[PDB]
Amino acid sequence: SWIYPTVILCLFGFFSMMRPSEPFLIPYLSGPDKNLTSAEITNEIFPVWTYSYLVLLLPVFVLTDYVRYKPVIILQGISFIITWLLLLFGQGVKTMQVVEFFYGMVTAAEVAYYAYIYSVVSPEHYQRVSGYCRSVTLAAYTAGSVLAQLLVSLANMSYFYLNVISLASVSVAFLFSLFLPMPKKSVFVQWFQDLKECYSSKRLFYWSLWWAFATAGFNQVLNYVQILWDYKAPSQDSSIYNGAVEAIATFGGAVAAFAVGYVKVNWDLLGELALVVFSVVNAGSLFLMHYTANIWACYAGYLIFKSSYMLLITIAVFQIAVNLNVERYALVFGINTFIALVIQTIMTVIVVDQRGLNLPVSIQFLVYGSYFAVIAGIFLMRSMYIT
Ligand SMILES: Cc1cnc(Nc2ccc(OCCN3CCCC3)cc2)nc1Nc1cccc(S(=O)(=O)NC(C)(C)C)c1
Repeated sequence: SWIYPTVILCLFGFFSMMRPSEPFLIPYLSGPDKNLTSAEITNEIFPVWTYSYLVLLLPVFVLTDYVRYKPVIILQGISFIITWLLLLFGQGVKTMQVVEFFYGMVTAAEVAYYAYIYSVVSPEHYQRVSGYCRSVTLAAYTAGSVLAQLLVSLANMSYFYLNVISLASVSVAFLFSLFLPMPKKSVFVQWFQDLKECYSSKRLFYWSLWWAFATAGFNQVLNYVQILWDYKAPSQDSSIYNGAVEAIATFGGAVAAFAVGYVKVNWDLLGELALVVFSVVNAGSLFLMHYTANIWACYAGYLIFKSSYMLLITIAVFQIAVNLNVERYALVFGINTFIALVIQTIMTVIVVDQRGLNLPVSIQFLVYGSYFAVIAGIFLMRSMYIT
């Protein structure tokens, strides 16, 4: 039944995201072992991830369905071993740009990871599995963060051994990906015409329109929420309080994702109302983050925002999967992720890039809340227009 592929994919997505080195990547990179600097990390290393993410998304979303979703998952596994082997034994900027290239491979193939299970189970489970998948990944993340925040503070574990544990985790995920069951088989304008037949599905260009625009703002909030927290209450101890909050904000999101899989609720006839309710919830949380000068209220707002967004994106992925009616599971997921990344890049050029408006983080989250309020009102007025 659905149990075996779902369990194997959940194990892969757990051990491939249970990465203790993620919260402490910068202290690892800028430190006594790697010996990098904050200039070479944010200007010569980090943008390589974005560039590699866009271009590797290009073949990822074109060719994933054709190769039946397993080799890209296996390619993600091999990229995990290469990325962390180079992180473990890499020196100089040149090697870390290769690390960023392979992490772009990993992040692009996450799209294949999310679509493989849809390619392998019956549509009747497409809801349950959906939540489970998202849930375990988020769970993995918080576990990793916890296994970080515990170890470094209760075993004096150097970041080198954190990355060793991370490599051990992602290598076992490679073995789990090796055991994934293989899904069964089945000019330029023609492809586009097929795309025209793929995005014409019922309520799938609408959920796609939410996915393309909402997750761009979500990634912007993810990137700059740490800066907002540092601006709100600049303290030397916040390093142990920021990530932990995210460790309890991702976990809550996991629960929200687990809400989609577990409960049996007809989403087809209620997905629009849930979409508008949780979109205005995201907007209200983001305005709650910006307006209140209290770090605890801001933490609660971030938790609410992350949980509601994770619930909404789980619903979006499930609703796209059921309504797709074509095998191009990763084509829609990949194109949605690529468009979301393009929108996020354009917005980060406009709002925070020094060549644009150069808005500080005080107004950064006001702009993000306004962006999400526009998303909600566009989607809320659509429901009224239909009725
Ligand atoms: C293991 C690893 C390898 N290479 C990188 N390169 C990289 C590091 C930071 C990046 O963010 C872009 C720059 N922004 C960072 C903050 C302000 C600007 C983009 C790419 N990051 C890595 N870790 C990492 C850094 C940020 C987010 C994540 S995540 O997968 O867990 N995604 C989040 C949910 C945390 C947003 C993981």
